[PDB]
Amino acid sequence: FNKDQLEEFKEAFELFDRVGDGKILYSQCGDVMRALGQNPTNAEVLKVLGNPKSDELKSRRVDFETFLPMLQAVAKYEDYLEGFRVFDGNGKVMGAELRHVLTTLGEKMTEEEVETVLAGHEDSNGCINYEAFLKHILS
Amino acid sequence: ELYTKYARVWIPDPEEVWKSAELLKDYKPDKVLQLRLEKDLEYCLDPKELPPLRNPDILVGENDLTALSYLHEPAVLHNLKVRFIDSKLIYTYCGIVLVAINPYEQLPIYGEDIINAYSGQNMGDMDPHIFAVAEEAYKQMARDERNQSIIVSGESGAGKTVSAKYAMRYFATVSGSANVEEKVLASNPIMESIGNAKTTRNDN
Amino acid sequence: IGVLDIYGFETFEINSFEQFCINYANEKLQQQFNMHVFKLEQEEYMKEQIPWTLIDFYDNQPCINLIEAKMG
Amino acid sequence: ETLNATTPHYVRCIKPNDFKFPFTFDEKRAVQQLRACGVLETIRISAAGFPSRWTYQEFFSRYRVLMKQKDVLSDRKQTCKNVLEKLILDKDKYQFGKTKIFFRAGQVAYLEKIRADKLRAACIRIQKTIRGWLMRKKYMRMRR
Ligand SMILES: Nc1ncnc2c1ncn2[C@@H]1O[C@H](COP(=O)(O)OP(=O)(O)NP(=O)(O)O)[C@@H](O)[C@H]1O
Ligand SMILES: [Mg+2]
Repeated sequence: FNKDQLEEFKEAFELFDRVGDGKILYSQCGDVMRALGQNPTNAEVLKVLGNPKSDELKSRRVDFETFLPMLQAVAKYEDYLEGFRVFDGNGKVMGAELRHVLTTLGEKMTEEEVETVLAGHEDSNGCINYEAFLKHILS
Repeated sequence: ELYTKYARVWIPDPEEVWKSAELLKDYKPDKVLQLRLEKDLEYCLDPKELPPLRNPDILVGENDLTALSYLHEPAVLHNLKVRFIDSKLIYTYCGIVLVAINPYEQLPIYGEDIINAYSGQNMGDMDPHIFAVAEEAYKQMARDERNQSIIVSGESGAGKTVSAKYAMRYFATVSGSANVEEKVLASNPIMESIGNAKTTRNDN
Repeated sequence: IGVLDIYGFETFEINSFEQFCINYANEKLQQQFNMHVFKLEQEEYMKEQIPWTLIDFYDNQPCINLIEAKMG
Repeated sequence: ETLNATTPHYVRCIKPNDFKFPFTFDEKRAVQQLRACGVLETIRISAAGFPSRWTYQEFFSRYRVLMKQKDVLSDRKQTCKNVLEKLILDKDKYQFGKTKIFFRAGQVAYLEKIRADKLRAACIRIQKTIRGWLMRKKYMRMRR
């Protein structure tokens, strides 16, 4: 990353700073990485964060300089398509089924996140074009 | 191997013959298992046995115990315990055998509408019930003149007489009628008087 | 069609001639069961055209010959 | 002689508790009676052999997720014969019947395990992608 990227990232970082001390929480580090185009797992985020404890995750604040090595480390379609075809073979996916699997398996997300990403993507049958949804969420 | 972290195993327990435990650290060949209980335990792996692995939950509760992938005492006892306590089903196939658990309670399942529902249906079609054995015997007798038997085994008080009673009630209903079933049930008091005894474990 | 009500296998802290006869009757019934189930499995393996050799019989005949043979 | 003349059907009755409480169950009573009724030895004798049996139709319906789209034929039976030999190493561990697949005891739970672990990995990867998009949208808001 060059100076310009670091400056834009620091500015965004400060925009996510809700206390004015130039810092974010550990729990925001992943959010910033994802906000910058990365798609790390929560496990990967905790690993680059150093597997923080609950207390520091909820109250310890870190500035851009400590976040930066983690962003660097994280930085350093057909598989995604087959992954979606797991839940298919008419090129569709049930909205109920995608909602169920995203809210009930793996590292379960909230219903509101799933509603937000799925809003406008299911048709009248309750089918999602997964190639279009995948391209959209990867753009 | 099959014994990974977040596997589940049955471990022996004094007060219920087996209890569930989750394998809290994956096993490698040797003497240790870190186990977690619904708390925290370590269990000696000793001559040798691995603890009996646990079936995936899609299999648990199915109508036929041989549908289970791991077949062993605690998985069988668990499937019967869940079907009986949670479902309040009292009948379960094991292979050819029908297992029947005494509820000590009356149940609606012996109604003549259900008698009709079972008639003409093969064992695959419907959830197990004593009528599903009676109907099989009846149609085996129809196919081929060979006589058919029904054999009922268990410690006294397990309900063998009531099972026979509903078995012949099935025949009386499906054939129609000649007041056999009344006479047969009226004979039971004398055969129980001349033929039954108190025993150390069990009366009648 | 015939219905047989019979006692099952029996074990107490003390076991005696009654329990010995009951357990021998139950060994006989369990043999006839195992051999019927084995017959039905050989039929189902014919139905699916699978070689018979894969299924082995489990035979309690040595305990019956222990109880009822001459010099039993 | 009376029974061997005849074709039997078996019922086993078990008595879940001594005190006749309605719909209560006692594991230490029942293990005794399942032992005395020979249910447990019947099950032990079935655990050797091929206790678990699957129709090719229902097997394929259940485990399409394991199959790569390269190797899904429109003939299910040959697809299954191709796939199971990849998924399970030992041909001894299963037999291809005419209409049904026969498994030894372990194998169906192993297939359920590998299915669940694959589906977990796919779920996690997709949901991290979704979370990443939603944080990128929230970053666009944070600039705006
Ligand atoms: N399927 C069933 N539905 C309802 N009650 C049942 C059932 N099976 C058994 N019972 C009850 O179990 C108790 C004893 O059953 P029963 O068939 O009379 O056994 P029994 O008289 O002790 N014959 P035995 O077991 O040889 O001593 C009674 O309270 C029955 O109501
Ligand atoms: Mg009674």
